[PDB]
Amino acid sequence: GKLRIEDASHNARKLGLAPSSTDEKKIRDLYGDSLTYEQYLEYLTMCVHDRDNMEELIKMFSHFDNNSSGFLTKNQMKNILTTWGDALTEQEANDALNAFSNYKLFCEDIL
Amino acid sequence: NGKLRIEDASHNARKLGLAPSSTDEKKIRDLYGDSLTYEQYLEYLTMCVHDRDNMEELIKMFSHFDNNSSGFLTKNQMKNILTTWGDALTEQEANDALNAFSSEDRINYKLFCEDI
Amino acid sequence: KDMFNTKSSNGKLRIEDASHNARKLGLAPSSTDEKKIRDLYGDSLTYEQYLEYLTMCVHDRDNMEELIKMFSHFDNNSSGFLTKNQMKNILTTWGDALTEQEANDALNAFSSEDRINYKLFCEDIL
Amino acid sequence: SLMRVQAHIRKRM
Repeated sequence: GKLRIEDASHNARKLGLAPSSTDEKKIRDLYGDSLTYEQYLEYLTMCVHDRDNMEELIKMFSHFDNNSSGFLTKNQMKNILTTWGDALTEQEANDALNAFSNYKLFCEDIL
Repeated sequence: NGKLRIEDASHNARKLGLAPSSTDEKKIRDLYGDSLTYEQYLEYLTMCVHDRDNMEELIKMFSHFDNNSSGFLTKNQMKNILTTWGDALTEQEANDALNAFSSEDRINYKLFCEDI
Repeated sequence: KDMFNTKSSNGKLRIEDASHNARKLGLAPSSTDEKKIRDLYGDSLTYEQYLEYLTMCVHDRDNMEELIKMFSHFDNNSSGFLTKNQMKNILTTWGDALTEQEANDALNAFSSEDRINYKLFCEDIL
Repeated sequence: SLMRVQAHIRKRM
């Protein structure tokens, strides 16, 4: 390794490419406390996916937001994530939604 | 003498390794008329790159909803995809483009993406 | 991990898709480095060859940053632009100095009568 | 550097 993971995370942050909490855990588990150049590029690629998946989940809820410009219920968001657009599994939908009780504040959180 | 720039701009871009689609050529003519300054030519190249990038975002989505990896989606399915993800198109623009590729209801999205 | 990615893809990687990846990483591969990667490995890249292409793109971003930073030292007009006059002064005073005419020809071929965007100028030059 | 900029300008004939 050559750069510290928290320095790697700060770098991604100011590139507008904020790493998710789970991505921070996994990268350390895989490569230790520091990253080589190649491992850092892999890490950045994961952050790219975090950003993209965030933008495209929010837009997916925007397609289903006829209810003015507020939010949706836990049940119908689970259907959007699982049966309509299978973004994530049923157990992954269940547990993640249990962290509450709007969508673009939910998507920014599961980062 | 001066029989318009855009055609030459498209030729230069092809020489650089780029490939402007028919859509790309329509868009730039809408913006800057029949000819281009060098700065407007640079924006043209940037616009091509962005449009190809946008296309790669959508070929990713089209693939996601293609469950049994058929290579095929219906128009209504793609209309839904085009109007929500990437540089979202309007419903009017979406099935307008779909009805120009068209004929069949099921569309080969691979061939559709590389033609827009 | 990408929630929306398929299953397919391999037996190399299209360099257009490699340029796409670099651009998402906050880079900007030009036609020159896109040409020399073709004139070395071809139309498709292995993972190792993709890494070398990314490295190449890191160098060119650092080069462009240095140039943009350079021209900004003469940006008295708050921010953004420089006049043809300031521009020819830089190009005729230092380095392998262009002549007065060479400086005119190049700036006249670029754009506006008296105002030049130096950020786009560097993008084009590289 | 500026040396690079000048060499590229010249390459455009």
